[PDB]
Amino acid sequence: TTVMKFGGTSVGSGERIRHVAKIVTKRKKEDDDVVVVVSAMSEVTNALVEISQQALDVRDIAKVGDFIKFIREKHYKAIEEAIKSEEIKEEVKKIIDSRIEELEKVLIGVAYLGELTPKSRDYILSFGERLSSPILSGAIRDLGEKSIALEGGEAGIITDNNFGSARVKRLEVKERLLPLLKEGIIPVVTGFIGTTEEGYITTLGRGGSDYSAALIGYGLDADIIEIWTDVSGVYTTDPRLVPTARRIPKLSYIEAMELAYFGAKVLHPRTIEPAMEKGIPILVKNTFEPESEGTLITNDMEMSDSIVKAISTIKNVALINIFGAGMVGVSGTAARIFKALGEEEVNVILISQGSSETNISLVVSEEDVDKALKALKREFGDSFLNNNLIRDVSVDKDVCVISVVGAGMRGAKGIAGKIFTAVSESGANIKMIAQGSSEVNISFVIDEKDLLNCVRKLHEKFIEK
Ligand SMILES: N[C@@H](CC(=O)O)C(=O)O
Repeated sequence: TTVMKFGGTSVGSGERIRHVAKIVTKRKKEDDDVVVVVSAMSEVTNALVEISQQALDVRDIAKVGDFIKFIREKHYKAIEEAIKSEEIKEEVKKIIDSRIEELEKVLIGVAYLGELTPKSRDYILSFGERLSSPILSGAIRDLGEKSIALEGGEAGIITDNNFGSARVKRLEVKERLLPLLKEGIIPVVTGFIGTTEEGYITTLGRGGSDYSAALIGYGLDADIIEIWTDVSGVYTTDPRLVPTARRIPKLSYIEAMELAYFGAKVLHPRTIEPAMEKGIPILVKNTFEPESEGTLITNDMEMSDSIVKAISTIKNVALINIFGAGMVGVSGTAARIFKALGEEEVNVILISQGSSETNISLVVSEEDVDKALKALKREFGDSFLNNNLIRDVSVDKDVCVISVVGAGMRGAKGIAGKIFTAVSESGANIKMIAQGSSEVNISFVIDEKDLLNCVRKLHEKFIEK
């Protein structure tokens, strides 16, 4: 049972949709049980986000109608260029028209009453996948293979009520998909969306189609979950920084998870978790170079003699230093810190706390600084004679995080020392270090201006060897 997922850019145009349809058709020769998961065409979701906001504010029925023609034509052309049989094209066009009719009504709605509930947001956003899936399923039928398009809910992904960033409540993938697969039908499931227990359309957060693939792979006890993207697997680092970056052939579930940082574009660990749990191999493949071997993610670790496997970076960040003697020992300060931050929906990327307990260092994203400062002065006040426990809160802007990653780091005596000497030699100063006890990830913080020289140095010393 192969689960094949395709991103916005993989299905970014009619031509590209047919191309993935071929990829899928070819795989149905090998594995007889294939489920595809598809994302909205590229930039569609972004357009749906923007139009959502621009319907709430500046209510303009005509501006909506213009967007509707844009979405209509992009998809009409997608059908025209992806499917050859006029009979299929007719039937898929009918589905698309039904959807746009709906999308239009809701968008007029949010404009008319000037309200955009998270429920409504989720419904609007979902139209992306609900537009691409019938096209791909049509193309798969055009290539002479049985296929129907399904929604996340219909496929058995039942979620909580947390609109926009919903988590799975329970799975019914087997009940919903096995019957289809029995008739040799290739269901193309809309990634990114789910249904709530009561039936309302839900979204799983941006990049959610990857997660959908993982859950379906999970429910079906799949042999493999194939992520089809626009790069040849996972690279040792971002090629925009180091052009000599190379494809990583094998990756452990844990190594994969540590490469995942909050924001990217990487496969969030949430996606790895189900595969890790059942030991279902993940294969990251390049849609635009389908013969590349890509990246296999498996439990069959082994000890491939190399220590450092990859280098990750995060550039949009800020470093917050929280301090006061007031804070050492059995004080709820730590609990209170992350409470105030939890309230403010402010993500914490790094935490370091040295032996004195007089200090906690955090890295958050640039845009969350004021939100965090305001959250802290809420929980506190910012002298010792006043109740207040925190004495001084410091902010450090224009920084980055670097992570050095590899299972081979575990026993590796001297690796920390070698890493940081290299950092020094590249001209960067090490502002904060965080190495968890798994020893797989050494994360550290430097000025953003030094990011490029540092990665290039680290890459040369530990990857290029
Ligand atoms: N519609 C989804 C596509 C994806 O997850 O790749 C999104 O914009 O996040």
